[PDB]
Amino acid sequence: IVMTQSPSSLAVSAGEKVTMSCKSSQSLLNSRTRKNYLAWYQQKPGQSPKLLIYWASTRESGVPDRFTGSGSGTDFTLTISSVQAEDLAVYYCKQSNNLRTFGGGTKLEIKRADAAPTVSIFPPSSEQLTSGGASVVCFLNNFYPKDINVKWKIDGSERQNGVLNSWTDQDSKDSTYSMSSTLTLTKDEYERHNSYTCEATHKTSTSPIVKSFNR
Amino acid sequence: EVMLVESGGGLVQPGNSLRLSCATSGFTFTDYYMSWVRQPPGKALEWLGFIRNKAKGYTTEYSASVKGRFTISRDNSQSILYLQMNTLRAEDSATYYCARDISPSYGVYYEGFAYWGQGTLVTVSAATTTAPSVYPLVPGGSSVTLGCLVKGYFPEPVTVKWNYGALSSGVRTVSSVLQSGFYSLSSLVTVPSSTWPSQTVICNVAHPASKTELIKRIEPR
Ligand SMILES: C=CCO[C@]1(C(=O)O)C[C@@H](O)[C@@H](O)[C@@H]([C@H](O)CO[C@]2(C(=O)O)C[C@@H](O)[C@@H](O)[C@@H]([C@H](O)CO)O2)O1
Ligand SMILES: [Mg+2]
Repeated sequence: IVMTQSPSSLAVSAGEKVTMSCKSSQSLLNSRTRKNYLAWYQQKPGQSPKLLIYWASTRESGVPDRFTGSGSGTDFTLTISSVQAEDLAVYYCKQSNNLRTFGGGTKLEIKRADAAPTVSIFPPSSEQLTSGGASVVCFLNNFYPKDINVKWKIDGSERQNGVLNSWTDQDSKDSTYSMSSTLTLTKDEYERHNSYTCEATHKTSTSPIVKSFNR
Repeated sequence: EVMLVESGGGLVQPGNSLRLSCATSGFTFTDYYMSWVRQPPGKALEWLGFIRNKAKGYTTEYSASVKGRFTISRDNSQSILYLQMNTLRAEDSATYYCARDISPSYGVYYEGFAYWGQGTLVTVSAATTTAPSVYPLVPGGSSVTLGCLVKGYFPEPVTVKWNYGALSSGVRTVSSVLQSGFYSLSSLVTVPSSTWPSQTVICNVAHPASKTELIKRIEPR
């Protein structure tokens, strides 16, 4: 049997209602037990899946009223009456009328008010320099939306090479992101210059935020 | 307390074979179907196959995708479920879960997976298992942001704690990034300026693929 979900992802504000679709190629209705063999699972980042709804509409011990599974035959729907911060997760539907098959999943994201990053810069550690390594890290903490740009400057010249950016998952408590921008050089490349700068550009302001240090 | 624990994960050479285990307790093992599920990084879940309860004869059934490749068996005396993986390749790189399926013959019966294991990551590569090096991140206010920079490890994953789990608020772990065959990530914590450096601050980096735990105390410059 083929399982298919929609949407692949969506973003709503806290207090907003939401709807996720699940569709199968063959009726999941068992004539012998008179029940639809479809379950909904919730999976938060870095965790295992947790069962929310089974037999299409029966809620599992401990799961809030807000969640409401409906459907019959081949068309099903998970429905959150009102989303809050906890709901950050991908939601999977699973048929078990003929063996088992999972859907593709719906990622649930949250829209919130704009927030500005708190920018920290970090010179390389001693033990890293002792091993001939020099990594400079710019940390952008607790911002939204997720899109943000960081420019690096060495002594007044925009560096571009040896730079790797990485984001977190949307925070489960205030729904923000944090990101790190790393400039990786060798101890020689690093002792070659003195001024190290990173500038964070975000919709929150026209002029970027600056953090610098001198070797 | 129902418990499921996957084991065996790590780095496997392409073309080779691997066996996973799943220790259980807290329930009558033989009463339940056991299912295996997998999940490639940032991908959907995939059911692989199951093995039935005693009443049904302990028979096996697999998914189209892994018929002839993956095998399920169970030791009923030690209450352990097994998964045998042969001729592994890249597309097999994923997190493998064991899950407690249905028990239609005795007790409470409903269609769903009530309990999942924590998962064990398998990555299929020819590269080298190399534990991570951990460097501190410290400032050059009323609060101060610290963190640990983790580079040069393989395969995934690594887990980062602080004060052995006691410090859990203000913690931000960024995703991993892959470059030159090696991964790297940095985890940061924020605390009141009174808590540091006057008090102790440690991060606990764990890399299961090498059975390694590194600890790094955060000291001033
Ligand atoms: C008709 C097929 C099987 O019937 C038996 C059996 O022969 O073992 C006996 C029936 O009385 C009943 O116990 C079914 C059992 O419900 C089958 O359960 C599964 C299965 O493959 O074992 C698994 C269930 O989750 C569900 O997928 C059903 C499916 O709805 C078909 O019944 O199959 O076993
Ligand atoms: Mg059979």
